[PDB]
Amino acid sequence: GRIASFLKNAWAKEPVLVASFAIGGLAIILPSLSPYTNYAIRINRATPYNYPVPLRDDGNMPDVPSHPQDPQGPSLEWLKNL
Amino acid sequence: TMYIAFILSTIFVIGFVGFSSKPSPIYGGLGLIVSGGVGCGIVLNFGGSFLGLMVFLIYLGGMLVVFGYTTAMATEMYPEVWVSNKTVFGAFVSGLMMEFCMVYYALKEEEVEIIFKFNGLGDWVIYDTGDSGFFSEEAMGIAALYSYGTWLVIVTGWSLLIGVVVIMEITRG
Amino acid sequence: GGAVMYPTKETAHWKPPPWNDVDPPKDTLVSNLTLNFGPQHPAAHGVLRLVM
Amino acid sequence: PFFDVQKRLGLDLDRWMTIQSAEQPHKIPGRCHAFEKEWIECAHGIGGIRAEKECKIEFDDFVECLLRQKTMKRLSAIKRQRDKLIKEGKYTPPPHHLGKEDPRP
Amino acid sequence: MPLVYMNIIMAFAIALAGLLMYRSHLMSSLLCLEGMMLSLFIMSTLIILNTHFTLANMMPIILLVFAACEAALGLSLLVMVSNTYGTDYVQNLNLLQC
Amino acid sequence: SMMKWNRERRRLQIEDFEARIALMPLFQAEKDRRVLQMLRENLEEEAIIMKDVPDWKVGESVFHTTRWVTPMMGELYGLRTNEEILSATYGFIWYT
Amino acid sequence: MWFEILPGIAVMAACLFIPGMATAHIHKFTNGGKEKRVAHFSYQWNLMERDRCISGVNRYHVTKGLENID
Amino acid sequence: MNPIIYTTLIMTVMSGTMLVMISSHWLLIWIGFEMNLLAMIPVLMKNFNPRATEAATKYFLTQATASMMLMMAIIINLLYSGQWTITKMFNPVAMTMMTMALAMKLGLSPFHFWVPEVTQGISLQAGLLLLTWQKLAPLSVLCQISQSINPNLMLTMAMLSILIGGWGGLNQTQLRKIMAYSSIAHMGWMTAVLPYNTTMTILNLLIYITMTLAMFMLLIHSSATTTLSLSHTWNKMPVITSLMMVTLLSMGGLPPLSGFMPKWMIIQEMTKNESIIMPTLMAMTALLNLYFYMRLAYSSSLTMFPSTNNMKMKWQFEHTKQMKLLPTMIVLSTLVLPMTPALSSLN
Amino acid sequence: PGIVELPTLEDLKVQEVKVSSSVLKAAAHHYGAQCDKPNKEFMLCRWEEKDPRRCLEEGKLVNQCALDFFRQIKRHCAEPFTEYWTCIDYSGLQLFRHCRKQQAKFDECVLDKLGWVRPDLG
Amino acid sequence: MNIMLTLLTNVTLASLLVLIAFWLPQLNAYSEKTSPYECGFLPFSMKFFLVAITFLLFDLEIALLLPLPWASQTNNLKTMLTMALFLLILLAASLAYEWTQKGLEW
Amino acid sequence: MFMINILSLIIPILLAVAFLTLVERKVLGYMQLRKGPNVVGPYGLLQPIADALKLFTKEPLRPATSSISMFIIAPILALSLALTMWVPLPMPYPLINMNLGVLFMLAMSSLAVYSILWSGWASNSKYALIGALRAVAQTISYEVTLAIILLSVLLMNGSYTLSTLITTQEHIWMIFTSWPLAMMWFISTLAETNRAPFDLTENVEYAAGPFAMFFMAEYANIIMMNAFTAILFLGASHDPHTPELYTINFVLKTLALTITFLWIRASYPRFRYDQLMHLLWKSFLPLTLALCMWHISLPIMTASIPPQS
Repeated sequence: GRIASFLKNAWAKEPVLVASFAIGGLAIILPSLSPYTNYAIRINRATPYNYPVPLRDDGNMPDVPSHPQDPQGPSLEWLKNL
Repeated sequence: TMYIAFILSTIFVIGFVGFSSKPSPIYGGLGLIVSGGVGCGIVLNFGGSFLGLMVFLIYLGGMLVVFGYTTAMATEMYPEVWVSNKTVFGAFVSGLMMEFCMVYYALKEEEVEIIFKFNGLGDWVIYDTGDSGFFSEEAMGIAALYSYGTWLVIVTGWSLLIGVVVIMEITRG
Repeated sequence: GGAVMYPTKETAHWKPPPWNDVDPPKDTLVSNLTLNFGPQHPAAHGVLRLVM
Repeated sequence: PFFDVQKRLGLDLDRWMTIQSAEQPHKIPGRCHAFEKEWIECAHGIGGIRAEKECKIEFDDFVECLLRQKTMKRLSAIKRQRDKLIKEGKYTPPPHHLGKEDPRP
Repeated sequence: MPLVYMNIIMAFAIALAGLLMYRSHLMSSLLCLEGMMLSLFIMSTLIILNTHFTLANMMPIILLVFAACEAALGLSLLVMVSNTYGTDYVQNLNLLQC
Repeated sequence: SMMKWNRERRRLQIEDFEARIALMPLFQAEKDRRVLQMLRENLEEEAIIMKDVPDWKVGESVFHTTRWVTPMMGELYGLRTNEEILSATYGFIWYT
Repeated sequence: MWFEILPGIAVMAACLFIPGMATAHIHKFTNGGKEKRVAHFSYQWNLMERDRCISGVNRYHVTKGLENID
Repeated sequence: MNPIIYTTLIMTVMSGTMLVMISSHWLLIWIGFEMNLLAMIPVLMKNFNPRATEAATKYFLTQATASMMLMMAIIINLLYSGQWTITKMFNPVAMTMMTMALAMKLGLSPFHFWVPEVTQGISLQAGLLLLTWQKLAPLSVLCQISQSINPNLMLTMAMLSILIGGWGGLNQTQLRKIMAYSSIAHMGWMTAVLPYNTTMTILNLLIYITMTLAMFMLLIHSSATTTLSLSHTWNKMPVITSLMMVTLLSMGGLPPLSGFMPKWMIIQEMTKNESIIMPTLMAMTALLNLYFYMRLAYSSSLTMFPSTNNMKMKWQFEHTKQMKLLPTMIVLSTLVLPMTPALSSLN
Repeated sequence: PGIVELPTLEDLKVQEVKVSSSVLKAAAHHYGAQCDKPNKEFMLCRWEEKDPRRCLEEGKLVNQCALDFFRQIKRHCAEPFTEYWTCIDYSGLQLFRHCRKQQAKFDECVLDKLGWVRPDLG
Repeated sequence: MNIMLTLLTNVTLASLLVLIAFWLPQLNAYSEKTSPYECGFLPFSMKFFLVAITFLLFDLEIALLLPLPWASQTNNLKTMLTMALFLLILLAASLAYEWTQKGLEW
Repeated sequence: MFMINILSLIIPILLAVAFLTLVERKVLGYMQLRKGPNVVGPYGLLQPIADALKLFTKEPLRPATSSISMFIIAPILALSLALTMWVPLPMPYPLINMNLGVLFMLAMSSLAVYSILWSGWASNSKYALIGALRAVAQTISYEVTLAIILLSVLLMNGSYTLSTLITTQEHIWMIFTSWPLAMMWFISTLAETNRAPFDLTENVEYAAGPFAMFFMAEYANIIMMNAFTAILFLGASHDPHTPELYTINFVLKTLALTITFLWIRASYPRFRYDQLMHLLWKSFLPLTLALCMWHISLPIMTASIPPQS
């Protein structure tokens, strides 16, 4: 009630500041409440800036992909869909 | 052009002598702008593009411009050059002579030692043979400040804000 | 009482610090500028002198 | 009075930038990463007094990597002797050193 | 050390000498102080770049910021002093003795 | 629109980085061979130049350790022509 | 009327057009009729330096293909 | 100055010192020093006066030069060692430069000149802060680098500090200047044992802090800045000036007061290190400090100077302000000699 | 101290892959896929031995396998490959996007004749 | 060398034009204006300096905000975002302090 | 050939400035129901030449400069910096391609400010210094907002490389994404060049040639800033095979922006120093800070972080 009148008064008198507070406030709240933030992190990690140094196969690494392109290893299909 | 960095460093020293001779503020400020520009050139020659533009944009662009602002509004001085009255002229000449003696003892004698050991070989030798790939080492490391150096960010920001506060409190009369 | 316990000839004339840490205002020169609205100025229309 | 609140609370506030062998962004290696690693590993918990003498070799090589003073001295000596020989006409720089021969890829 | 490092260190020494040997204007002393900050920036930058101290490439920037803060402080003090006395002469600062 | 375009740009960047990665081993092999070749040439000419010099162990390591030390610019292009030195030092920086 | 301004604007337009066209043409003319290569990162320059050696005339514009191999 | 702003500035000074005492990176220590300077200048100029402005300018100039030299030394150590940790410095020239800078921050002679002037210019509260809290960070940095500290240079600076402090104090009449010169001498005493045993320096620092807190608070309570203004105090509040006499005697170091503890332990440690001439000279020169302390005690309480008629009006009114710490500080700064074996806690 | 051990010039002479950067970039994806094993072995060697003087032979195998990779292209997909790299050569940044049509031509032939499948993203 | 060449050419061209505008045009004889600069004798208002110191500090904070474009590529996106927002909030706080208190007088 | 490129960048810009003077005169006149210069040459095409020749023949009066040295350096600095700022601009291919071209531009504008201070101080004129200091104050506020806006818009570019802006705006103009920043940016550019309504009418001591060169530098800065606005927001299609298309479109955009500069000049009354700074400190700056927050958060929250390379 009283706050609502203050906002109307503020926008009537100093609209520039009211917009600035709103845009800044959303620029803080919205990032946390967004699912693409997780994707944005993954994309940054996905980008292969440096060489993927190979590891010596010991015979007990089933998950690690010992091949150019076979099912083992990470997939970038999620990005392709995006 | 193999000794370009050495030439720039000598000019840097010359400008430092120029403004360190404490001339008329206006002439000194220039002695600093020139030296600052040279130093930026040296940093660029070593590959620090971002840091080179840092001093040009902040130190030369803002820090020294606000310094000039003050000298202009509070102007109570008789203009004089570095080669003016002997107090400044002699100091400038003597500084240049000391620098030139260092240069001669540095080039003609390879292992020059005054307080530290110096080698007369061209600075190009110290450069390291390496590849960064699709990277800007300087830029990446400096951008890491927001990721790695959170504590530095906090302290620097608090210092800036308290600096604004302090400036107002001092210049409130 | 005095500037220093053992004063010298030069220090003898020197005055002890003021009771309050307030040193007297010196000169107090006015900084009020006296500008003249020169006639050539457009707003003066060429025929106006405003001592301001 | 180094109140090591960092270690007491297990918080890193500046230890990340203390050494160049620590993790750097994008795993960009330091110029003297190996030498500094060797020096630090040698002088871990043995005490500064013992480290000053026992791990002297590691630190000497590390400083040589950092400043290349002795390497520069050697290269300068080679250059001086080469120039002296050139003045006497007792040496001829090979064509590949003169750039005549094309470099390898 | 390479001759460039020697020149930069000598520049710092020269600026320090000028700062310590005042002449008249306190403004000139502040200029010498800031010059020293510039020289330190150049020195640290070259050292960090050559060592490839990637994580320490932010040190020169922090040095620069704090340098200009302490300068903002110096200038603010200089104008207070000038407004009180009329000039920025170092000789004016004589009320406090010993 | 900028979201979609930027995501596509990121995908293209990943593709380019993969091309770089694929070509990197060949470049590394060439780089190591070239560096070793230059080091050997410098070693031979050093022997020729400073054989007369007393108490000169040609190609003597200045480091105590036997670990491989990446050569400096002087250790590779020290006796090369000035133009080559200028290229290997400032070519990338001055190339704009 | 208002179209009388167009001459001056056109002259200025030609003057401003000269730089970009000149830059593009000079780039292509001095880089073997191709867009001048960029080196924003060391890897790009490393490719240029390798290409210069491969060419054999100390020019990166000339590029050797499969015909050069074997 | 708004009280909230003043509290923020005081906390900023404290945080700078805490950062200096908490960091393990040289850059962060320098940052802490810079924060201290930035938040200290306004506190010094809380009461706007031309003398206050002059004191602030001189303090800023000296501390700025010190910070420049400190950062230069840090950079040189980085160049010759590639290290940022606050440990054994690996370059002698950098060590010397850093020692000079830290001594200038402390006020050790021959970098003592600014201390009396700034102390006289600033207020009693600002003087208290400057002479007690501002001494912590440089001493902490020195303690951390004590191993690398050149004993000869540090000992020379400390001994000169003691001598110059005593001599300057002998000639002063302004209470603040007397306190400043005595502070110089006490800092000399503190730094003398820095190469030998840091815990003794910590002990002397704590005792000095307590004594200076007590003295400054008593001066503030009596609102006196000159010998005569303090002399008038006997008529109004004899208790304050008598306790001042006790604290002054402790500052002189006369047993069995607390002031004997630091000198006693310092002489003990120095003699253990086979140094006999130096501590002997130190005590013999501290006799001068005792002399000017005794002169002040004479004028204050041991003898009674003439008063003024207006004192009668002041008799009626009572001090409203209450410094809670003052009694405990007086007790801890006078009667703690029976408690030396508590030295171990410092270790 | 000791004398630096350096390999003789003769033992570090290898037939070099004398192709341009644009040529390499055009066939980069297929080169990685076909020559994965020799390249990965060499990278592991340099990343474990940490000395170029211990993995010289592995470097030779990478070059030889790279040459064989291009030899197959010349004998099966010469013309489409030339179109691909020439387009990439023109672009200053050697962008793949500007030559997607030519890439499809080279990929199609290489899939049909040599059976090579271009590696996907990531 | 290219950028150095551009700087040299621009500076030399400007200096040459200054030559042909300061010394060449004054060669033409135009009698002599025997007119003395009649001078017969300070607004150091804080209104100007305040605009300058505040600009210096805000420019310093802007310097810390410059590396942001490259900082967006970090994997620790949450931490980088928080620090960037912190620096921006501190800039806004400094502006608010000056605005709320006796500042922005310009 | 590179020197030929430098000349083909410098000379045409100066000629364009010379004809821009005439264009401004005619545009303002026709917006005032007047015919701009129409007697001196066909449609006034010879007017700039006449002005230049008259200026370089007018008796130069000496302004009792306290430091000729400095009084002469100020024009040189202004003109040289104005010429240099054109170098990094991508008309599709830039003359000097810098990874940090944008920061280079900002730094060059920052140095240009000194020309103002040097001119007034060396002028030995109380009114000159006052006016110069007012110019310092005006350019002071623009730089902050300009830098913030430039950073915020480049948060979607991916770097400070000017050439990358073309690729970023390949599909959509940046203005459609950041139009408020575009508004504030244009007004800030007006403030930077002191173009009305940010003039302070009533470096005047400069006589003829010196003045002429300062005028040229200022107008070249006008054209360069409009070009920067064009590249930043009004992206243009570039065909790698035929760059002339991009060159034409870019030139047209820059001309439109300069015409808008003149159009504003003869549309609005001049501000007041207090009003100008109560804009560039209390209206623009808070909004720029808020929009910078938004343009930092948006790419992360929308997974649209542009490629670094």
